[PDB]
Amino acid sequence: NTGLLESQLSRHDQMLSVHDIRLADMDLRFQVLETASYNGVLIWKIRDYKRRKQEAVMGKTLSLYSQPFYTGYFGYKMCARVYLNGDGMGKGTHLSLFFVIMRGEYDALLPWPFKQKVTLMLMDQGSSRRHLGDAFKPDPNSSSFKKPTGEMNIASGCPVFVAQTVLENGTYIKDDTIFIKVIVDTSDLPDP
Amino acid sequence: NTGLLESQLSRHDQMLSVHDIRLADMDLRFQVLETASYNGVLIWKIRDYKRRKQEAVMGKTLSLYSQPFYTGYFGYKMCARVYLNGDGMGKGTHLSLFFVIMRGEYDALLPWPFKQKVTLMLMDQGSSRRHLGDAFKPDPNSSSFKKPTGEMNIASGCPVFVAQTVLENGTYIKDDTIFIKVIVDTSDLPDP
Amino acid sequence: NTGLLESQLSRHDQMLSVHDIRLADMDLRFQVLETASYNGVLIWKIRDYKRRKQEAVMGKTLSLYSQPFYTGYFGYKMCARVYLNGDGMGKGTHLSLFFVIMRGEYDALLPWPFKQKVTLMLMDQGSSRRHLGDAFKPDPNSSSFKKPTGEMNIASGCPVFVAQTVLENGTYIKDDTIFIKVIVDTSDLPDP
Amino acid sequence: PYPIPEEGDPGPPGLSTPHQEDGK
Amino acid sequence: PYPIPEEGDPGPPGLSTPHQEDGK
Amino acid sequence: PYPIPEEGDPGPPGLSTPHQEDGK
Repeated sequence: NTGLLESQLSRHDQMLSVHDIRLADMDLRFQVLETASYNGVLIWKIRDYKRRKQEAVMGKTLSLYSQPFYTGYFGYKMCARVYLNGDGMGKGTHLSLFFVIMRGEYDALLPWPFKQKVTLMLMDQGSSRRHLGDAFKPDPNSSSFKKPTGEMNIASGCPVFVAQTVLENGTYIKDDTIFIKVIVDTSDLPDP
Repeated sequence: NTGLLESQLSRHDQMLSVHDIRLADMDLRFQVLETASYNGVLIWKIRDYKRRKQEAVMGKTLSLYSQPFYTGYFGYKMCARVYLNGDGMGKGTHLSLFFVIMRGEYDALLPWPFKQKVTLMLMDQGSSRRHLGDAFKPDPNSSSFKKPTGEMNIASGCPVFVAQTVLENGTYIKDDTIFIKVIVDTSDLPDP
Repeated sequence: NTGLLESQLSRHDQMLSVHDIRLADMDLRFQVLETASYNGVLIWKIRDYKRRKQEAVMGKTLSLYSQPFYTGYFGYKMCARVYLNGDGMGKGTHLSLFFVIMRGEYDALLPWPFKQKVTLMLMDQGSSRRHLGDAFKPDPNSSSFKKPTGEMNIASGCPVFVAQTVLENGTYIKDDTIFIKVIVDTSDLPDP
Repeated sequence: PYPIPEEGDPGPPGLSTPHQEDGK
Repeated sequence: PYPIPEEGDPGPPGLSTPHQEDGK
Repeated sequence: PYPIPEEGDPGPPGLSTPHQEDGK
């Protein structure tokens, strides 16, 4: 009979859930544009290590990324990727870490491939700051810093980095949390 | 009878569309505060040239603007305005380009009228970077850089710029897209 | 009977108001991340002085704060707090002003307690810029700049500042509006 | 070489001056 | 000339010190 | 001392080279 009354109801419910998705996406899509960094440095924050830990040694989760931080309002768009448990040459062994270039909107004008320092380093919120770190150079030959195709290329990085136990049994993890710092260049990079 | 049931329904539908507007405005209102530039430079991005083209030679659309980019967190708020087909002295002739000052919230403390360089220039994503450009000085006399009244003043700019064919038949347009760059000063502008 | 029809309706109405709250919070939560300042300076804007005035001399409202402005993408998170009518040593007397440190997400790595200049000063949009101001040093002893516990510590500041009448009867207030400027350091502060 | 012309929004021909010559 | 007083949030008179003299 | 290895996303063993030695 009044079958219309539900017809509308039903119409109202999805359009409704729609917003509960949009209004939702605008949630995570509020940190990026809030944890954003345009100078070249950046701090990837990670709470819930133990949890993050397991999910990784497990299989469900194992490949975290980070706030797309750029090297200046209209420049490169790079990012990091942690592997708590570790992969490639250290899956079980210990924590691995990588740098990475996404695809940008201004990314077109930029000179390719990449070529800038990157002191990605694990901090240390202990009381002495003896936080492990390291940087390298983008090698044109090996495909990983050349002008982007998809949205993010072969996350290049220095596998073996902070080793499990040394990281787990130390002064690096605090309140089940740790901070990472990648250091890209910029100078030897003609500003806009 | 149950005429209330629709009364509510109807009440639910507009309040509903309301959000589909708010949640919507917060969409475009997410690029500005995402393509924002506070150093003085800025990149106005434009995809869909052909489309943009026509609509302009047609009449529907002919007066694009850009991400309000400022000269420092609490400074001037300027912007650009492209005229694909062109106006004033080149309506048919060729592409025209302009700079422009909006009204800001901190815009009050600022010294008026305006007086800063502006190398607004058409880039070139070809393979040689021979991208046309040019700058000038704000002339107090002629009204266009004096403390704002409305929300944006008489968009001043250098009409004749990149000429149709030279732009259409070259290495400036790519993937039906082109990038523009206005260059304001700042130095000779007492930072906060 | 059709008691379900309202059951859904009712279900639709709160979930509905929910968004009218979320979509709402995302409103104020759009200025912060829009009036944001990461260099060390910042402009706290205040319209509706007269109104702001009363509510304060009244009791309803008397303790305004400001856009959490930081000293660099992943640094300290400080803020200001105006007391139009005034408190502590000048409740009735005249306008008081304070600086303040909130709790940050990167706030952990930071060195404590605080120790940076702060020329918080009342501007002057008159025609001569004779705007009162002043700065001091963070004293470790007295608890107010030491690594944060809650979300914002004992708002420290220089009570007696711009005096009522001098402020009310001058060239500092315009269009029932005034601008405040706190000046933190940064140099003697090892950048990331 | 000379710049600084003005907004050509259809209508007013100028206070008896407006123009711009280039494209050369 | 001297600064650095403190939050006057109604209540506690200070650990036996608080104040501020100026406005002159 | 040497860096610049590569993404270990499970699968391809490398074009006949990939690895990394450290953690020491």
